[PDB]
Amino acid sequence: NLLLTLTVFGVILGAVCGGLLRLASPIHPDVVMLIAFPGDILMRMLKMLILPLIISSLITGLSGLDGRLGTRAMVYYMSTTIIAAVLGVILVLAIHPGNPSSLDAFLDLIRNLFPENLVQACFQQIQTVTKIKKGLEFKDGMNVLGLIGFFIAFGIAMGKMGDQAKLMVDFFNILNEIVMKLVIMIMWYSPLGIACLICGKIIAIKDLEVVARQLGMYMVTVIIGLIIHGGIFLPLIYFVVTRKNPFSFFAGIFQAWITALGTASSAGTLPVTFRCLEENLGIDKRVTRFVLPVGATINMDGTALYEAVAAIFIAQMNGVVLDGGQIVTVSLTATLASVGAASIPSAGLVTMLLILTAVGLPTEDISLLVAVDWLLDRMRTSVNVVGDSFGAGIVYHLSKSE
Amino acid sequence: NLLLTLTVFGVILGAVCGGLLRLASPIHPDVVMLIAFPGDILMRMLKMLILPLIISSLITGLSGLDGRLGTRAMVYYMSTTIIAAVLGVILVLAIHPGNPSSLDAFLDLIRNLFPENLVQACFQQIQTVTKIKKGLEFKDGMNVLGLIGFFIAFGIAMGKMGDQAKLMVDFFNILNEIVMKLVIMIMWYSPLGIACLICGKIIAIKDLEVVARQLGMYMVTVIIGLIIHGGIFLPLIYFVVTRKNPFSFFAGIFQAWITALGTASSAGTLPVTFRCLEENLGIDKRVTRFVLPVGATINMDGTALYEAVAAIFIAQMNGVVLDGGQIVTVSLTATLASVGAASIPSAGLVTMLLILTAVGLPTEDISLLVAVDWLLDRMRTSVNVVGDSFGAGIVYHLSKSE
Amino acid sequence: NLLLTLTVFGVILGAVCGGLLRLASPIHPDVVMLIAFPGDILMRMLKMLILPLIISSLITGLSGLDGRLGTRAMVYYMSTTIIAAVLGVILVLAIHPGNPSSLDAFLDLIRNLFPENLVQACFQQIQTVTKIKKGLEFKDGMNVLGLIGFFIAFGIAMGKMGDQAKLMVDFFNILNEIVMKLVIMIMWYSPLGIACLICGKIIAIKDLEVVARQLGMYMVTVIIGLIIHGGIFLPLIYFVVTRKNPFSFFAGIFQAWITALGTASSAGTLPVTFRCLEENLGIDKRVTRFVLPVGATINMDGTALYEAVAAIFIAQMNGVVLDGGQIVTVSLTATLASVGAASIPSAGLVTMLLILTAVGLPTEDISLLVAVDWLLDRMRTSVNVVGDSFGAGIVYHLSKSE
Ligand SMILES: COCC(CCO[C@H]1CC[C@@]2(C)C(=CC[C@H]3[C@@H]4C[C@@H]5O[C@]6(CC[C@@H](C)CO6)[C@@H](C)[C@@H]5[C@@]4(C)CC[C@@H]32)C1)COC
Ligand SMILES: COCC(CCO[C@H]1CC[C@@]2(C)C(=CC[C@H]3[C@@H]4C[C@@H]5O[C@]6(CC[C@@H](C)CO6)[C@@H](C)[C@@H]5[C@@]4(C)CC[C@@H]32)C1)COC
Ligand SMILES: COCC(CCO[C@H]1CC[C@@]2(C)C(=CC[C@H]3[C@@H]4C[C@@H]5O[C@]6(CC[C@@H](C)CO6)[C@@H](C)[C@@H]5[C@@]4(C)CC[C@@H]32)C1)COC
Ligand SMILES: CC(C)CCC[C@@H](C)[C@H]1CC[C@H]2[C@@H]3CC=C4C[C@@H](O)CC[C@]4(C)[C@H]3CC[C@]12C
Ligand SMILES: CC(C)CCC[C@@H](C)[C@H]1CC[C@H]2[C@@H]3CC=C4C[C@@H](O)CC[C@]4(C)[C@H]3CC[C@]12C
Ligand SMILES: CC(C)CCC[C@@H](C)[C@H]1CC[C@H]2[C@@H]3CC=C4C[C@@H](O)CC[C@]4(C)[C@H]3CC[C@]12C
Repeated sequence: NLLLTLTVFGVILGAVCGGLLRLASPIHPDVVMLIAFPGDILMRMLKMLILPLIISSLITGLSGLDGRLGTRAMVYYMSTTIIAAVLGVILVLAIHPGNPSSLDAFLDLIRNLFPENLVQACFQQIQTVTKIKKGLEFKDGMNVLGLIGFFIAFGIAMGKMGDQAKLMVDFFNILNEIVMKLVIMIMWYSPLGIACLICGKIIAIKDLEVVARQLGMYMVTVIIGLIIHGGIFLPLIYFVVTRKNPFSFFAGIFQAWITALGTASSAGTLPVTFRCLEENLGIDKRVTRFVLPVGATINMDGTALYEAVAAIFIAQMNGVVLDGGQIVTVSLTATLASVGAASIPSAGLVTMLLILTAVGLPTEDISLLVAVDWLLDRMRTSVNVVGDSFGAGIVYHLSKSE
Repeated sequence: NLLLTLTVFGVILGAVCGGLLRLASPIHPDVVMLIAFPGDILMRMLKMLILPLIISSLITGLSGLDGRLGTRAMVYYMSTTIIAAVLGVILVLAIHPGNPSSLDAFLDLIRNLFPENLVQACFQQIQTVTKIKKGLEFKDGMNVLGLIGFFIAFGIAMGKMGDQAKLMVDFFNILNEIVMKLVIMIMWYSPLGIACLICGKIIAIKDLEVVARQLGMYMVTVIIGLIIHGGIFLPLIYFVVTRKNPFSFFAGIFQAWITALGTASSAGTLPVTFRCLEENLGIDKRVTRFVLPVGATINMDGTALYEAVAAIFIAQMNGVVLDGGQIVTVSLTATLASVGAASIPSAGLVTMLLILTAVGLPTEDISLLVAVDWLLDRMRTSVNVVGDSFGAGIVYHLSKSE
Repeated sequence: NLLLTLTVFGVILGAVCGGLLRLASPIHPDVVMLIAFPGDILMRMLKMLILPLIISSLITGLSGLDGRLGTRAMVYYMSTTIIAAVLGVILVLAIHPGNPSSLDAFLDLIRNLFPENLVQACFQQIQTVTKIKKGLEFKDGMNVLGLIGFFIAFGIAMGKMGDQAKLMVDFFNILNEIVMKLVIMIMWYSPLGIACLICGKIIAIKDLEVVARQLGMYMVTVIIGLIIHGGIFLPLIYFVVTRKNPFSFFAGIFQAWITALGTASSAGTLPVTFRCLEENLGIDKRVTRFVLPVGATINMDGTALYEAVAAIFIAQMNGVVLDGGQIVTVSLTATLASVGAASIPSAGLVTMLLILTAVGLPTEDISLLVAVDWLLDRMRTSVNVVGDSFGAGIVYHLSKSE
């Protein structure tokens, strides 16, 4: 992919330039600002497509693209993704890769899920404050959960309406097309932006060793989680429901997992994994003809885990402890973000700002995660492919009523 | 109505549970919070449909559903409703059921009617402040009058456009359908919410007697106003315009008023009141074929009076004196709220938050009003039916040009 | 034009009433407030159509109404308008008609061009603050550049889509029609509003001589700029590109410039200037059949210059020095405002609030500018007509590939 290769070239460049300036001399604060600036603009542009993207995606999907076995597949996907995101959260909290009022927080979480006002939720959200007299107060920051929730309601309502809602459906389809064009164009400007951010981040970092160590630890944490979710959770769930050998199930797909790593894209891995389940496992083409394609765009357990660990890592590196609700916000958004990062084209950096915007984090340290995304990409892709295959086996096993 | 009966069952339950907990022991503040919480969410959900509801209703109505006699009917309706709402206001201020800078307030009222910005008006509104240097400042709280006003302008503008605006009209029709589905679904969750609110309200109340006394006084105040508007104002206006016996006019409709109480629904009272004016009064089927049906969804004088007295009662119980503008805001919103509470299905609790949101009141004490709405419902229904009948007589009398 | 004559009659009236009250006695502050009040409402109404107008105009234009020679015409127009607006800015700063952190300001300018959030930008915008620790902070005031920019992106994206975006295009066309009806209706209420504002402004002014002197100086400044742009810049550019006699080019059009002054409307001047270039200069009817009509609604160099000098004059009279970014905001909005004041019907007062809202100025002193707009209108009209003629010559000269 020209842009993936372009983004990595930009990273290297950005990195080399930052290193050169640092070893050359201590850069003036105003000049570091001007150095990282074209990265600020990359974020500002992407972050300004989040809201329209959330609204069009939710309403275009839940209406436009809505049997029993289909229900089974969706249940497996959502369940596995929530599992993956929760694993991510536990590991990033335990491992703590990033190195720097209980009921009330969850109470606010639940309030922010029903924003008193749609508009205001687009930029701010409710918080509890202690005065020992508690109050609600606004705090800046878009209510991602507030809006996602209400638009889910709205989309499910329209969807039920039927051809009566045709017009509004078509309008929102057009909107989604326009916003996706803009995301594509911005991600084309991304390589420069990422280069500038990395060059700036290096010039600011006080001890390369510490930051290098933290980022490496984050990568291992993402790695560990991909292994546990795919190597243990997926296979165990297979057995618990199928009572069959997960290794026997996995033995056949070896070619499929290989294509997964090889193509680094479920889309390109898709025809091989058709073959591997139809021929080797002998899964009914029906189940194979639905679970595989649907999963290729929504079942992204590896993506969700990466997105949760990354969000708490950025939190941690910024000396910010997330409250119980903020952690639930990460888990909820991480799952949605992965079903998006999978559907929306070149939306890898959009979704990560969505999760960070949702927890109210800096959103600048997103640059470090990019510097290493290219290594973690292979694994996370393969994890997503594996899950879809297990799902097809599970759906087929749970579909013997026939 | 399963839901009306459900809501009353919920009230009783809520009440019994609150009473039990109170007589059992003093509940911890955090636990009372968790008790009333599912009521907080009922409000948060309803209040989040106000804005879309205001926009779709105004634009779908003033465009989609827009002779001389028709003009006459609308004039009578709007006039009588404003009269009913003003009577409500005077009585609630005089009686004062709830028991706890002149020009500037009306000046702000007039400003808030033309919000400098549509978006900002969706969550905040202009106020005057004294520094002896006066200034305008924002104060949180959706500009209900700001938005209603501008959308009235917008809808009247589209309406005139004609079939040219077809598309935009159809789009907003679909929106209105979706938002009404959501209001219906939430009001289904209402019974639990109302029960929780009442249980909490009882646990907090310090002296049951005082609150019981206040709520009873509010009910009598609503009652008195229904009597004065229907028993005096309506009949007097009939004579002043018709110069005929209002008792002679009322004598025939007795059956109609009975059905009104019996069906507790103008809709179910509708065929009887057709009969009562066509047969007994001998009103021309033409006038009867328009005034009755149009009124059955817009002429709600009893509803407007209830909605104004309730709004100032909630104000009063909360030790808040309304300024001259806030009182005008209640009168204006109360009239619109009654034409809505009449059109929008199961919108009894939505409209009351609209009036409270408009005056910027607590919006939680709405629970007490629900506890007694079921008693006042009968009377207010009959008052609305009576007004429509008088209107048909007045329109027919004012339509002898023919 | 009944309304132009009405607006001037209102000015005279307003002025006479203000003068009478002032010579009669010192008016009470509350009564001056009530005097100017119906002007406040004129602004509040107009300013509340800016946002919808910006959105519908940008999306209806850049999509609905989008060869080489056509590209040439647009380049000439945009270039000449930016030149005109910059001349305006320099002159108003130099002459200083109105009589009362470098990089950071431009950095904010560039940020406000990519608002992190669409909604929030509709009412507020980013600023740098010094604590010696710099921060970004919100400051009230709609991000005109933020929204214009993003909608330009959105419209260009839809435009490319093609007939696929038909629906959304038609929807926004309808919206634009509705908003334009409202602007027309408000400008009908303008005469009273302007009269009230002028009556109030006179009653407040402490020294008529000083204010009279300042306004006269502003008029000369607008005059000087119209002369320099039309008398020097336009003709020079003609020669630089054509290497032909600008006087020989101008000699023929004399009749065209006359109609310009005579009709005080490029629209009415349009058939004469067709004649003057086709017959006298002998410009190919093709170029004449495009450059003239397109320019008659977008090439408004005289309008842009007026709008920049006016914006900085209102700034200056209000003892407000504009930062480097605010000046660029004026130049950018002034150009857009002139292409609008030209397209949108009776949008002379809307566009001036847009420029003032963009720089965050009082927006009330707009009354003085109206008091003298009628004199400056003749000249600015003729300047716009002249530019279109020069453009036709330049486009024809640059189009001899043929
Ligand atoms: C036979 O197969 C049938 C199948 C049916 C598909 O149904 C759709 C239902 C909604 C769903 C799951 C779909 C696609 C995009 C999904 C969205 C991506 C967006 O991303 C987010 C997060 C990140 C933001 C940047 C944007 O918004 C979410 C809120 C948004 C999202 C998760 C909302 C839900 C959407 C699929 C067809 O599948 C193609
Ligand atoms: C022959 O008969 C012809 C007749 C013509 C009807 O014309 C329509 C004109 C607008 C009007 C009066 C109508 C219905 C809903 C009315 C709305 C209910 C909403 O409620 C509110 C307040 C409460 C909020 C929760 C929502 O918004 C208002 C702002 C909204 C409202 C009052 C705006 C005005 C609307 C009727 C047909 O009648 C069916
Ligand atoms: C053969 O001829 C072809 C030609 C093609 C025309 O293409 C269109 C492209 C967009 C353009 C330049 C056009 C008309 C209105 C223009 C708008 C007026 C508005 O005014 C503003 C400022 C003032 C505000 C009050 C409203 O918004 C701008 C943001 C808005 C504006 C400048 C955005 C750009 C628009 C012409 C046809 O021409 C008729
Ligand atoms: C100010 C910017 C444009 C300077 C250049 C920065 C680099 C990193 C970026 C920014 C915009 C990018 C281009 C924008 C879009 C395209 C079209 C696509 O089909 C191939 C890649 C190509 C041609 C990109 C190559 C790299 C690019 C030039
Ligand atoms: C958490 C909630 C759901 C617990 C139950 C609370 C009670 C008061 C409410 C909430 C939702 C309600 C249900 C939602 C919708 C319907 C469908 C309708 O056609 C009949 C009533 C029925 C079946 C309602 C009965 C009462 C109900 C169960
Ligand atoms: C409160 C207002 C209405 C008082 C009058 C103020 C004056 C200055 C204004 C306000 C509204 C204006 C009218 C509104 C619209 C029209 C219709 C148009 O085809 C001719 C002019 C005419 C008839 C205007 C004449 C002047 C007018 C009466």
